[PDB]
Amino acid sequence: VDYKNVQLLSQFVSPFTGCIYGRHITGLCGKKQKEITKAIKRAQIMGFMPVTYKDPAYLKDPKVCNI
Amino acid sequence: SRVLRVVLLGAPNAGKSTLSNQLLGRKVLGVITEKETQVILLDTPGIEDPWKSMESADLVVVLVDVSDKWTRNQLSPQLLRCLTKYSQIPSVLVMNKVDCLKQKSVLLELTAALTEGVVNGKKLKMRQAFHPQRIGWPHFKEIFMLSALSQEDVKTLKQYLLTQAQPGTPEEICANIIREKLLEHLPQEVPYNVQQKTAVWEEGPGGELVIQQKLLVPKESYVKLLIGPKGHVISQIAQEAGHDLMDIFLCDVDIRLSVKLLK
Amino acid sequence: CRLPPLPTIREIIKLLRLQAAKQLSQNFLLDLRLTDKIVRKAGNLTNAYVYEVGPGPGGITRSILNADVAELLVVEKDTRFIPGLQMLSDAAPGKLRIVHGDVLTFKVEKAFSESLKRPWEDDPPNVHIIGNLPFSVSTPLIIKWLENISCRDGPFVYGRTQMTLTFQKEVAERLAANTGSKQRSRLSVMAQYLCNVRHIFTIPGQAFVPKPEVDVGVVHFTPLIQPKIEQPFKLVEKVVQNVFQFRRKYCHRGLRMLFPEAQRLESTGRLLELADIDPTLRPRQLSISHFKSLCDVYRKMCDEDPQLFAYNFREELKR
RNA sequence: AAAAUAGACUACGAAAGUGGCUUUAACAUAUCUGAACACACAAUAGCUAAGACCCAAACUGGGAUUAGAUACCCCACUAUGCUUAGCAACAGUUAAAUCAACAAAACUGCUCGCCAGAACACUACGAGCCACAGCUUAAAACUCAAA
RNA sequence: AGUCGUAAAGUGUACUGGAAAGUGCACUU
Ligand SMILES: [Mg+2]
Ligand SMILES: [Mg+2]
Ligand SMILES: [Mg+2]
Ligand SMILES: [Mg+2]
Ligand SMILES: [Mg+2]
Repeated sequence: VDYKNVQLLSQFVSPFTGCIYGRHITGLCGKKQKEITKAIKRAQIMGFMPVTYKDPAYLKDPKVCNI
Repeated sequence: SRVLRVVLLGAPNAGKSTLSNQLLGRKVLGVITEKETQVILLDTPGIEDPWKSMESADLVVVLVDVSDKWTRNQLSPQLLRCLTKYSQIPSVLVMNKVDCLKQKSVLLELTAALTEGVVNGKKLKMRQAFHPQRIGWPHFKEIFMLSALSQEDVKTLKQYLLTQAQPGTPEEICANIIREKLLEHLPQEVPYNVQQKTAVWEEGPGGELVIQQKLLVPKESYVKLLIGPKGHVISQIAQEAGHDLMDIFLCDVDIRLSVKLLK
Repeated sequence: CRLPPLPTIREIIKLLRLQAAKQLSQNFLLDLRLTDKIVRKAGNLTNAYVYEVGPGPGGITRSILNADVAELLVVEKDTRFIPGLQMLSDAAPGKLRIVHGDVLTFKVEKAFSESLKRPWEDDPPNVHIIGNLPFSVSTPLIIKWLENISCRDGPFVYGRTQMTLTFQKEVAERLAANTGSKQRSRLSVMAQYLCNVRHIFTIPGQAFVPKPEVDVGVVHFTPLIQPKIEQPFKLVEKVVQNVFQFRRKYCHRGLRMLFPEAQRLESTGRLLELADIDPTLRPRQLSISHFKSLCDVYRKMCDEDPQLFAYNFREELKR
């Protein structure tokens, strides 16, 4: 899980608010949940990922979240 | 076209909001339009706003709670002052919450006290036995005895009002419904100290409205009361809230309530 | 002397038209025995002129009339009790003179004859005040009457009239507090440089028919022949208030606020040095002689500086 | 300035405590018990010096209200809230009748500290501050058959 | 004693001069 892979990290945020999903929604084991969380924050603060919304270019990727 | 401006006056918990909701037919200034008649109901806080509402009033509806033993026997002095300064406006008495009375013949005596024995300019002579701060208001045009909660004879008052007419956000809604359920189910001050935060609001794959709402409270005991035994309390609220939403937006709604402590 | 029986709480609820016991917003002493005690502690009232405030149901009234007073002037605010007091007056003809009005504005100086006026240096002038008022009214009243003693007017046109008033237990303790005590405050000094003040006894809350959550003290005031500070009342009041505004800090922290900021540092020091107040004295450790010294020096400072006495430091902090 | 989501996680730290990102240092110890007196921390009161002052705010003023108004509403502004510098343990057992009760199922072994009526009673002979009249500061006797 | 009368809420602490208790700060269910 890399902070530059914004496509993968956008598969774990809310399309309308940009909030990160929890493990009850994502289904990840807690360690990979922590990796995804830290990567998302790193990307957001380093100017790679939007924070208040999901980047529209990635709205049509496979839905891996149970929401 | 006939129009009537009617203002509701009375004690705080006399049920003015309840009666307004029943007349409107919806739980909501209100406007009732029927055929050629328009009735503008003005709900005022219980006793500046009531007097300002009187400044544009065509009729006054004075509600008195008959179940309240402490206040049923008199009209409050501020209400009497309000009527006196605006005596020119017609006034109608409504005795609310009659369903709560065990011995309902009491109502009769109350009328004599509240109307000072005079209604619509006619004295109420009553068979008399074997042979200063005003307490009532003798200029009431008419008397009604109803129970706003059960809609008992609210239709009669509605028809009366129609007769006296003279020629001339969705998130907020969900929050209000959740607040109503919290008030109904939670005790004492707890429902007043619950902060709501919308966490998710979207359309699911099946066209349903997926709602995740977060209930924030300042104390752990409030969390325990909210969740209830085995999660029953909160669960109940959600379902009922969801059911209400079924009728409001007219779709499928998946509402999930989660409780967190305010840090 | 046969008098009507005391009204029970049932008749009192009926009289006030409340129809229940938890809506009085008032506590009555309906125990004629404690009122006997209070009237006993007021002194020897035989052929005395008693100005009784806050009559209420009339336990104090009955107790006082039981003592052989000459005239008993009653001043009641509520009109629902005037009927009972009129029955009392009829039962004891010539002794009870009832009046309607506020005690905070009623003029006692004209009430009694001018043949009772004794000189200030002589004995108390056979005219007594007894009072069981609401505690929301007895504190402004005692402040007003303390000003009157300072000016030798009002009820004290007859001389050194003695007062017997009921206060809250804490307020009574503070009125009769000694130097260094934990209850020493503004009220202690203000009462004590003009009066001999004695907290006689405390009545527990359980003795009042609607029982309050507080105790009630009875305090006796006798105006002093020689006041311990010979200055205007408002000046002493200002000095005491500024001293006691910071009750737990040194006395100079409160005394610096009497002066404008521009001259705060030097003027405060000049005040303290022309007085002999050690600046490490905390406010509860100041006797009335320390306040006399501060008041004299402050009167001087005002007299050679007109603007000073009107200064309020909060009105300067607003800008 | 302080860190929504993750966090339905329960990790790090001796404790208090730590949850925005990056980077740099960096997270003692191969048996246990053993400190009032040694070294480090930590928290809780209360005062003392200076300093900042947006905001809030005991006290203190001002305005409105019944017929002892609202203690309760509104305005202004203090102390203060801020910033510095100071004043039972450890290892093993669930076998036994477990089992005064109530809590929190009872146990052993081994070590340290502590406990032998009410009584951590009451009391100012006095002492300090004060400077004639007030404040702060105590143990013991004594008594009782209870607590 | 009758020879007497009668039927949201809390805990602390600080200040309190409109104190039959109020307000401020911190806590508990
Ligand atoms: Mg060790
Ligand atoms: Mg402010
Ligand atoms: Mg040990
Ligand atoms: Mg106050
Ligand atoms: Mg308090």
